[PDB]
Amino acid sequence: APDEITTAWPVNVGPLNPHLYTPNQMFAQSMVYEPLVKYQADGSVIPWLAKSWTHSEDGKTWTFTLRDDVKFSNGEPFDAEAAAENFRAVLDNRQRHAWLELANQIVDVKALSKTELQITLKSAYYPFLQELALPRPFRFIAPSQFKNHETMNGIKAPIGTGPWILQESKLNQYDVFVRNENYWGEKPAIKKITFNVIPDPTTRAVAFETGDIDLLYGNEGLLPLDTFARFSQNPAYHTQLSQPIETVMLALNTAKAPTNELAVREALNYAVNKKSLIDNALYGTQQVADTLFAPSVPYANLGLKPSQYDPQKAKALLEKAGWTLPAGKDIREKNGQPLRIELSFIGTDALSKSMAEIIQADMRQIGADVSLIGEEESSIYARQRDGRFGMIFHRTWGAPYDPHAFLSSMRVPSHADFQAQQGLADKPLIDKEIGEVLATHDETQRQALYRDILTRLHDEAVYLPISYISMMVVSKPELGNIPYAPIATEIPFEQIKP
Ligand SMILES: O=C(O)CN(CCN(CC(=O)O)CC(=O)O)CC(=O)O
Ligand SMILES: [Cl-]
Ligand SMILES: [Fe+3]
Repeated sequence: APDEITTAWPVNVGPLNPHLYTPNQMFAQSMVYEPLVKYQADGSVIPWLAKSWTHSEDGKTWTFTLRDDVKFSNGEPFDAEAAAENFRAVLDNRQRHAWLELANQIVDVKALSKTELQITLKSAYYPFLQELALPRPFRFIAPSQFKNHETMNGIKAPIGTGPWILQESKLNQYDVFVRNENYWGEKPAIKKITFNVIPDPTTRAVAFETGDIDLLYGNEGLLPLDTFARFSQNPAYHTQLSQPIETVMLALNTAKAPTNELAVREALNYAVNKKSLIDNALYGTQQVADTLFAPSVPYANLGLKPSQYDPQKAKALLEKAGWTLPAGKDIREKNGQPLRIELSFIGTDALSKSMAEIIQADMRQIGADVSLIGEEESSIYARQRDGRFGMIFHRTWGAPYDPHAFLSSMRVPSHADFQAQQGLADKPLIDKEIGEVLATHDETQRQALYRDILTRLHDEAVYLPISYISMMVVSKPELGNIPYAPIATEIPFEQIKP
């Protein structure tokens, strides 16, 4: 069937509540639900469900002119009232959206007519339109499908305006989507997509090799990277590797001994041979990262000085800080306390485990004892929220989150970045500057504030950047060139054109 594809995903798409998070998969929310404005690779948005808009001089009041031709997939109209009712449902769960400053900025949303939607903002939020374009939460379900006039307590049928409709979901087996035959926009060439739930990366590779699936699309965890490299040479297969999309790093706990010491954090940043880690654990498929954000990220081309692999410098930094080797021992001590750091990761994640083992060995060569704490996902997210880690694997979010929304989230105490940064004397100033950079009209001041925030975070060695990772594709050649979406978390299935 040449206009039907089978793919895989590690989990089900979820119930496709447009306004909630796990277990909803963003790529699947973005398939069914649409924004007012669509994010583009150059960082702009274009008109989408909103054909046009205007703002007050002070930048706090916006009016969107909506399309008049859009139906939800169930036949009900998309109008300003449906849109307004969606904003109300989202903002009734305001606490859950703390990470997204647009959710704390929206003062009012009301339909002025069937086609005029007015949004009022606490201040002049410069990322306003980029945050409306995100997969969640500012997308539109048919208000008939609200439960008890809310979404925060669940939805009925996942009815969107989007080019795909969820046909059916079977927990731990599959999800099936079909083309919306009544879409306001252009119909995708593909009519049906089946997602096989395949949690294990090796099992996903095997499913592709047996012909059970047609397409794999994901980040560096999509399949074993040695297998990907082999598939890239196999003339029966098609593979792709994007330009990098986001950073994988360690977050170092500035509020916990011994990562509370700047000198320890700087040493750890000289300890890791990232090129060898990538060649060894990532089969040479990813790029070395020297900074929290790649220099290509908006506002992040700052000429920050990288900490290159330099075990001699790492040892000298630890020696100068009073961390010295006892007579014939490999682990440094200070005040009789050994230099012992815990590295927390998802213990079933083979790639995390491999990287953690390379980081443990490199750090032992400079006299740091890294204990590996491999735990189930829930325990690792628990550690992240409450700062119960020495070092923890972490990652940035890609476009269009990086850097504004990733920085924004550093102020939220239930997030890894706040907890990692909590020991910094400058943390109150950093959080103040993050607030200011998001609200400032003054473009010169916005750049200076981003420079200050990212320079402090760099100089304080809060992170150990490892890699700028890429999206990867494995496909049956008959599917053709597989496009990438501007938004890192989306998959542009409607652009696939065998
Ligand atoms: O996942 C969440 O609950 C909220 N996100 C906010 C940032 N998310 C966007 C989202 O989930 O909507 C980026 C991401 O999940 O990639 C926190 C996180 O992933 O660390
Ligand atoms: Cl992998
Ligand atoms: Fe998230």
